[PDB]
Amino acid sequence: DVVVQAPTQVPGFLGDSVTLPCYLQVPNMEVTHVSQLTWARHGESGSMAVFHQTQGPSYSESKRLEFVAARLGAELRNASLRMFGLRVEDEGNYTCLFVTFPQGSRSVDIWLRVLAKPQNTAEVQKVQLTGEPVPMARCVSTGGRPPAQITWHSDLGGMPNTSQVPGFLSGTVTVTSLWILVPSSQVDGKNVTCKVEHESFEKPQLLTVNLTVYYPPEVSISGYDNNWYLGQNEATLTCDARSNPEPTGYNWSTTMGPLPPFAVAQGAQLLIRPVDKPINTTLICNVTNALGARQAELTVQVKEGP
Ligand SMILES: *[C@@H]1O[C@H](CO[C@@H]2O[C@@H](C)[C@@H](O)[C@@H](O)[C@@H]2O)[C@@H](O[C@@H]2O[C@H](CO)[C@@H](O[C@@H]3O[C@H](CO)[C@@H](O)[C@H](O[C@H]4O[C@H](CO)[C@@H](O)[C@H](O)[C@@H]4O)[C@@H]3O)[C@H](O)[C@H]2NC(C)=O)[C@H](O)[C@H]1NC(C)=O
Ligand SMILES: *[C@@H]1O[C@H](CO[C@@H]2O[C@@H](C)[C@@H](O)[C@@H](O)[C@@H]2O)[C@@H](O[C@@H]2O[C@H](CO)[C@@H](O[C@@H]3O[C@H](CO)[C@@H](O)[C@H](O)[C@@H]3O)[C@H](O)[C@H]2NC(C)=O)[C@H](O)[C@H]1NC(C)=O
Ligand SMILES: *[C@@H]1O[C@H](CO)[C@@H](O[C@@H]2O[C@H](CO)[C@@H](O[C@@H]3O[C@H](CO)[C@@H](O)[C@H](O)[C@@H]3O)[C@H](O)[C@H]2NC(C)=O)[C@H](O)[C@H]1NC(C)=O
Ligand SMILES: *[C@@H]1O[C@H](CO)[C@@H](O[C@@H]2O[C@H](CO)[C@@H](O[C@@H]3O[C@H](CO)[C@@H](O)[C@H](O)[C@@H]3O)[C@H](O)[C@H]2NC(C)=O)[C@H](O)[C@H]1NC(C)=O
Ligand SMILES: *[C@@H]1O[C@H](CO)[C@@H](O[C@@H]2O[C@H](CO)[C@@H](O)[C@H](O)[C@H]2NC(C)=O)[C@H](O)[C@H]1NC(C)=O
Ligand SMILES: *[C@@H]1O[C@H](CO)[C@@H](O[C@@H]2O[C@H](CO)[C@@H](O)[C@H](O)[C@H]2NC(C)=O)[C@H](O)[C@H]1NC(C)=O
Ligand SMILES: *[C@@H]1O[C@H](CO)[C@@H](O)[C@H](O)[C@H]1NC(C)=O
Repeated sequence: DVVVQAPTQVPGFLGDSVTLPCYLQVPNMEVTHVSQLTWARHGESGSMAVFHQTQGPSYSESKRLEFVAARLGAELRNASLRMFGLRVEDEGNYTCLFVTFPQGSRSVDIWLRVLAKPQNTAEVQKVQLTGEPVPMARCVSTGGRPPAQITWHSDLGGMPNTSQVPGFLSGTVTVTSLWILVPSSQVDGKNVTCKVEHESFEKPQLLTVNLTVYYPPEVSISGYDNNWYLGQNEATLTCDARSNPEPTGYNWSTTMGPLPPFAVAQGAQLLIRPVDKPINTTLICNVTNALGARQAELTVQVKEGP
């Protein structure tokens, strides 16, 4: 049997042109004569484009529709129809029928999904250390049709607030989602990914932001295993501090005021010389960064033992 052959859905680009494919499978066993072929919009009191074996083409508005393959004189099989300058009002279900003989007339329906491919951004909104959940990263898919779907993925999930204004071309929408979280030191420099999903992309398109949080120094001192003894070799402690932006000043002092002679400060580190006689000092690393100045404590002992 003679059967008509066409996609169930066709995208579909605003302001572009598409080809609607429509083709007649005709098992080489049996013969048929196809007289004409008619594209019609859905229930429009009649046809939108019609081609004929001998009489040729005829269009509703000639300037915007064109039969791609159908050629005069030839045996008609390929109803494929190209229409230019898609607008929103061009979306709809279109029928394509062939007028054969002696089979009759076989037709199929094509959904013409017209859509617009948005493109998208993400920035990081730099945040201070407010108590409140604030926008820390923004994502924005401008000019979507249908609107894009914006989801966030990351190791530290927050609270996404999404919204959308009409887009540029009629029928488009630009979605602006922002990723709201209660800011905190340990998220600075961490990764948050915006996923913009849309039925026009090759694949969900992934946009990734480098979070930024400014904060005062968080300070601690490493370098001490409790077994420091008299006459050991120069052991040196680091004043680890993680701040944003990077710390500007390091200052070494003791709980007693001035550093003991044996402990010579070297920038962000304290060199601990050999000791002649046992000492205690609790040490203070006062770290100044662009935002404030914090400090950390450490009691350290040197004995004889073994
Ligand atoms: C192009 O053609 C498709 C194909 O389906 C068919 O052609 C249509 C024009 C129409 O004549 C259909 O009846 C016909 O089978 C169209 O897409 C279909 O549209 C129908 C009706 O609008 C949709 O029906 C809905 O189906 C949903 C699940 O698939 C269901 O959840 C919906 O339920 C809700 O609405 C119904 C009333 O419709 C209501 O009773 C319920 O209580 C509930 O609210 C609804 O039944 C189908 O989804 C679509 N079918 C397919 C296969 O996708 C399409 O609309 C048309 N193109 C354009 C641009 O309009
Ligand atoms: C370095 O400092 C230690 C003591 O370290 C301790 O912790 C500090 C943060 C301070 O709070 C110190 O006061 C505290 O002791 C010096 O050795 C310590 O000396 C004191 C006596 O002056 C010892 O007191 C004893 O307390 C224990 C119970 O906790 C009793 O059993 C004893 O009878 C005695 O009363 C203290 O134990 C002792 N610490 C140790 C580990 O033995 C140390 O002298 C000083 N460095 C030097 C050599 O000058
Ligand atoms: C029925 O006819 C239509 C129109 O002639 C056919 O559609 C298009 O035909 C062209 C040329 O054969 C295909 O393109 C060729 O492919 C590359 C890309 O793949 C393209 O860049 C060049 O134009 C190249 O010559 C094109 O893929 C095809 N378009 C579609 C939507 O299929 C159609 O193939 C015919 N249908 C059947 C069932 O025979
Ligand atoms: C997010 O972006 C920030 C930058 O805007 C990244 O910070 C950078 O982190 C790297 C190490 O992860 C630092 O690089 C190291 O720099 C030293 C020199 O100081 C060099 O010797 C090493 O070879 C290495 O390159 C880099 O300094 C730092 N950038 C700045 C401007 O301070 C951060 O890593 C990113 N985080 C994520 C999760 O993507
Ligand atoms: C998502 O965020 C928007 C924008 O910040 C919120 O819209 C606010 O809604 C509150 C409560 O209804 C109003 O008092 C404000 O005036 C709105 N702010 C702005 C800037 O328009 C909205 O509350 C959030 N939506 C959801 C579902 O959580
Ligand atoms: C954080 O995100 C950055 C991008 O901002 C990721 O960097 C990409 O890393 C891969 C290899 O892992 C490279 O192939 C790409 O070229 C990088 N992108 C850019 C723009 O340079 C990074 O992998 C992420 N890291 C974490 C821990 O999330
Ligand atoms: C830490 O250093 C800064 C920079 O000079 C100083 O002004 C501040 O008062 C210091 N704070 C303490 C507790 O030492």
